[PDB]
Amino acid sequence: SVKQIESKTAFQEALDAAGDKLVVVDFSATWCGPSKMIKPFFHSLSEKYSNVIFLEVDVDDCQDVASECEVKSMPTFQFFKKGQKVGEFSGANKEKLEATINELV
Amino acid sequence: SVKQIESKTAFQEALDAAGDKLVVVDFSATWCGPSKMIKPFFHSLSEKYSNVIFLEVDVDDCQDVASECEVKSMPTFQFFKKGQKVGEFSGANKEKLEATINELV
Amino acid sequence: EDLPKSYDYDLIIIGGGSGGLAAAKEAAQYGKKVMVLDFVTPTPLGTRWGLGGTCVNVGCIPKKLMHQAALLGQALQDSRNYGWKVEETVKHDWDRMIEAVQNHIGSLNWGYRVALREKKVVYENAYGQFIGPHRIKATNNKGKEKIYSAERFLIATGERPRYLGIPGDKEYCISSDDLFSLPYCPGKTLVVGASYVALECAGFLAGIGLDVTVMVRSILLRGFDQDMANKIGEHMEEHGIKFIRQFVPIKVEQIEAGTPGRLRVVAQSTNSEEIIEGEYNTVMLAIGRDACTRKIGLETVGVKINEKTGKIPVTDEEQTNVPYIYAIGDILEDKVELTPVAIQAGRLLAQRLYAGSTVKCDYENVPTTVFTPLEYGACGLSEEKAVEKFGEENIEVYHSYFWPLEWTIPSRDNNKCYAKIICNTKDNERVVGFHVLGPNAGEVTQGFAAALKCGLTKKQLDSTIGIHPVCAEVFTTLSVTKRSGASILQAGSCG
Amino acid sequence: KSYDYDLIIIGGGSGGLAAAKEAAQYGKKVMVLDFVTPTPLGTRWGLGGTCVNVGCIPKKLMHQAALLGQALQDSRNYGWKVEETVKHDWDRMIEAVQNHIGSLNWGYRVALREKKVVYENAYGQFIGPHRIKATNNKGKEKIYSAERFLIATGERPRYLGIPGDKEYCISSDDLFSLPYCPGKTLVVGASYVALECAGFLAGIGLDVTVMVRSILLRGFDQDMANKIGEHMEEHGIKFIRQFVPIKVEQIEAGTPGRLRVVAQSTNSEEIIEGEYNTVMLAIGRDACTRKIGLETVGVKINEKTGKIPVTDEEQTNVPYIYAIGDILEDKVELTPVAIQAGRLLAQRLYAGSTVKCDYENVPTTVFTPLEYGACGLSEEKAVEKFGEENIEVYHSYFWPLEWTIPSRDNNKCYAKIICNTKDNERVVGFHVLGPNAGEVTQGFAAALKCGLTKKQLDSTIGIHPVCAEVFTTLSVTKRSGASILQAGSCG
Ligand SMILES: Cc1cc2nc3c(=O)[nH]c(=O)nc-3n(C[C@H](O)[C@H](O)[C@H](O)COP(=O)(O)OP(=O)(O)OC[C@H]3O[C@@H](n4cnc5c(N)ncnc54)[C@H](O)[C@@H]3O)c2cc1C
Ligand SMILES: Cc1cc2nc3c(=O)[nH]c(=O)nc-3n(C[C@H](O)[C@H](O)[C@H](O)COP(=O)(O)OP(=O)(O)OC[C@H]3O[C@@H](n4cnc5c(N)ncnc54)[C@H](O)[C@@H]3O)c2cc1C
Repeated sequence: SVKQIESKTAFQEALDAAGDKLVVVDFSATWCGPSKMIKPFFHSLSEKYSNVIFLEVDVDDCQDVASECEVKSMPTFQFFKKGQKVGEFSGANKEKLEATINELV
Repeated sequence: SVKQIESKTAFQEALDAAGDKLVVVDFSATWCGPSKMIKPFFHSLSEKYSNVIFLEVDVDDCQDVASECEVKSMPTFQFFKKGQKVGEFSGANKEKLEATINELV
Repeated sequence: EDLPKSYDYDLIIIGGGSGGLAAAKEAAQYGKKVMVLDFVTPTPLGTRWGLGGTCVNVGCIPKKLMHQAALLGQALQDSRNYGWKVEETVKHDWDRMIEAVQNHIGSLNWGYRVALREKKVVYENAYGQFIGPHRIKATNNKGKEKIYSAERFLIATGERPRYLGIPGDKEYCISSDDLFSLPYCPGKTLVVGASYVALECAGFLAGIGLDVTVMVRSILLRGFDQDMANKIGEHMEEHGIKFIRQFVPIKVEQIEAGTPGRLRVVAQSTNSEEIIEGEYNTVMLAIGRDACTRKIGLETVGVKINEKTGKIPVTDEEQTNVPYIYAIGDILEDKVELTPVAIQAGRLLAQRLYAGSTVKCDYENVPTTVFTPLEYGACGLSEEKAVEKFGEENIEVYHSYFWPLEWTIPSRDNNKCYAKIICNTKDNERVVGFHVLGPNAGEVTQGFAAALKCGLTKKQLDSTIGIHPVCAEVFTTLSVTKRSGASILQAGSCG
Repeated sequence: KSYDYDLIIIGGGSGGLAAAKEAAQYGKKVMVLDFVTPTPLGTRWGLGGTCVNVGCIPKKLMHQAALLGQALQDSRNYGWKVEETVKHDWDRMIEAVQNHIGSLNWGYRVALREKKVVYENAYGQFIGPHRIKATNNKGKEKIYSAERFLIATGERPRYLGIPGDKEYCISSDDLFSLPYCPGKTLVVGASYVALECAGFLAGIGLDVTVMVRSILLRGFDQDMANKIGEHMEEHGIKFIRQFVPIKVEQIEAGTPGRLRVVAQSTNSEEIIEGEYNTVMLAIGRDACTRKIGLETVGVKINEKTGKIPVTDEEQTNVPYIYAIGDILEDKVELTPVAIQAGRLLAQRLYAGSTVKCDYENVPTTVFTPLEYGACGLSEEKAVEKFGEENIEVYHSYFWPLEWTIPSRDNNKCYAKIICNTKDNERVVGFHVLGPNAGEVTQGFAAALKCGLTKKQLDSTIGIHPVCAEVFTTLSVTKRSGASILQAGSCG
């Protein structure tokens, strides 16, 4: 499914062991309504793209990571391919999401 | 049966229509809760004592009667002895009620 | 001879409303013999009521109660999130509600006859009408007239709902006077007007679940800070209510009669000739009120009024031109048409006349609250009125939004509640205007009106510690001015 | 500048955070150190301080939960077909509250990033002049330096010091996020924390009891204090006065379980024991000013209370070490205060402002079943400070219009003002017991900052129909002795 990250090492370093296969980062919160609303779509969308590796970063558990990525609200999505931020948007907009994934494949 | 007096005319006249008979007055108000709760009982009480004269006065349909008598709360019961105010009390205390029609039969 | 050899009463009050009753109780507090004349002529559809006046019978009381009925609707929803197993949607019963309201009014109609009997004041359910100096003609419902005399007389007849003067209104249209005791649920409703009466009513009807529409001629809440007025309109539309601007009805026609029936309303644009028609179950006219100062003979006694508004000009001591004929309440010219006012005026006029007091009634900075879906409270000058009276360069407006803590768990309506104060630069940043849009607006505005009677200034305000966690505390830290241009829109629960 | 920052704040609560945001508004380099050491049972929370995590916010929200219970009943009379009696779910509620707190925690971390104010979830602790030792959860220490330092550590719940408490007893700190419905509850204490909590628990339908040593709400007008107690009693809350628990015994462990308390009469020796599912201790709070090394730097405190003496400019004895909030000595321990103090201390230090924080006539509100708001002197305090012969007390009851259709609680809501005869009947005290007490009290506190007098008050027109308008026409004084008990529906 989706690799739940809980470290700055499991991030800044694992954002390598993936290669080029796009990796979408999901910054969420157990307390934000829309954050949850789109969770299933994100997890069931992870089963729909192998060439893409999904990551979910909880803002509270990984405070270091969220502030190190300049996160303002949830849900916030950021895209990477070899440590490069090539995509980033906010809100539980599912279309914009799968769209941003299919246009940065 | 209780007479639903419609005038201070039918009031002071009725007080007379009762010979040596005791005049029990029910000062009621449709807007008063306890007043409507004790009403049915006053009706079935009017019968048990077909010797006493039961009178009813809706403070609004004829506020000019309740006005005189000096009614302030609902329900209020006033007893008359051929024109003279003998008994009188307030509240929907039914026990107290009947026990007064007795005492001052 | 002409003048009465003696006077029946030291004073006679024509009108048993807010002002007249407070004045009667006061005068009688000093012994004086008083008599109040109160009669409620029916509305076109025959509706009438008891003692107490406008506010008690067809105004404040019933309206705030129905407002509370709508607020409870919102509370029923808000409870689920706080863990209460409420149904998704609860139904509302019109009749149950009307009965409960009429029951409280009824208790008050009664409480007032007693209070009058208490102070030994003569209450007469008759229509008063001057016939000559110190003489008046009362006419009860049956028709039995009678003349009285008193050393002094007080006019306190208040007003009544005004009609359109168009075909079909007085026959198929209800005024606020009928609404509060309507025998059936209104259904599809078209509210005509934009007075606070119009929006407050349109507001709670929508709150209990009815399809409400409002037809507006020009602006909204003419006479109130417009910035606030529109924030209110915007909110009502956001919460269901439909508005039709720059339009006015020209004729009403009955499609079918019923409890309720069905009506057709033809209306014409304010300027253009474009005309439209809609179908409604009930049509209410809240287009203004008119002083009851004509059909009561004032010429026979001399009191002079305003031939066009019906308002009565008086001295700051409430006295009219004739030294024994005073007047108070709504009918007064260029005053404050609010219950507390009429009552303050009444209690004072009695103390000067019989107590020795020399205190006048203050019509400056009287606070007010409009009970719309989102309450609005104000006191002092509006923004537009401030710039005009002091010059735009000396008017600093401090504002801010706020999100009632009680609304965060239900997670609703952020950046709706708004607060603002108008400050006079050339007067130690004196607070000359106070405005708040939100929950319990009135409870919030009261104390601040007292602060205003003490000449509150920005520095003093900033120096006051707010109470946490409470809505009102927002006023104790306003730092952003309209002039600076900074954003005051706050973030949502998720950042 | 041989200094890492221009200022370091120890404590991320109400005061510390408002001070940090202010200083940073003028560029200055600031850093806030916030760490929340766990409670005996392991509970802890995020950034924001006491009020945000285990104080004001959660407590007012739960108060709202109980108010909605009453509203559910009241809608029926207004015509809403509310089902008979509705059930309430403890967990649903706790989750919703924690969700909002979690949200505030995040707003504070983001807000701090924005102003460029370094945040460190580390337990700071002085070691020498201009030097402090931070210790994160893992154990990694680090020393810092700053031109100035601000203490704002606030307080924590205090325990009985008796057998069984720290092991089976929860403090307010645990309540707001308790994993299970409390059940049979015994609240120990009579502080506003105790009654507010006892109050809403009873509001959602739990069997609540309160054990009081002596009196209620010491420090508040007692006439009001008892009107409150009397009200709570009439609405379920069972009391137990003149007692204090001596030891707690676990009848069983659980979620919840069954506990057993042992208390002894304060005035005698008689002892009694009861059985409860949960036992809460709301007997006071203690300043976090000891285990943080102030001697190594010089700041002097009060060897017995823990309070920190400061100048009206908040400065302690050492010219670079200020302090604010609850820990302060003989001041007012409320969030808004700590925040007003914080925002000012920053303006003097970096803005040029010379404005001091006013601790006079700060308003307050206790959120009991029937809210109570106050501002100024109490009655008892007025007579003492001005002499009984110059203190006129004007009072009156009032019946919220909203309560007439539900037809409940008449002659409960009470209002009163204390007036100083010798000073133009200046209003020196303000008290109100009823709905939205806080919304009502705010504006009147401003009136008090403008020296409001009876004449001025009487001259103000009330808003109708609203509760607060009662204050605009008070005419009956306690001295005269007239009845103020109004009438009920039927008259
Ligand atoms: C829908 C509505 C909502 C309102 N809401 C508020 C509010 O929230 N707050 C607020 O402060 N104000 C409110 N008001 C206004 C408030 O009700 C009035 O300002 C107040 O009632 C005026 O008092 P008054 O004594 O001048 O006259 P009224 O209260 O109008 O009383 C005059 C009385 O005299 C009677 N009368 C008239 N002619 C005669 C005659 N010839 N002989 C004998 N009796 C006569 C009338 O029928 C009436 O009973 C509202 C008004 C309306 C219509
Ligand atoms: C149950 C309850 C209800 C309350 N309700 C209200 C209310 O309705 N209204 C109101 O105005 N007030 C209320 N209060 C009081 C209010 O919460 C406090 O007045 C306010 O929090 C004080 O602010 P502060 O900044 O001094 O400290 P706090 O908010 O207590 O913050 C201090 C912070 O510093 C941390 N800290 C402690 N020691 C150290 C250390 N050595 N190193 C680093 N960090 C440390 C703390 O853990 C905390 O995060 C309530 C309190 C409680 C307990």
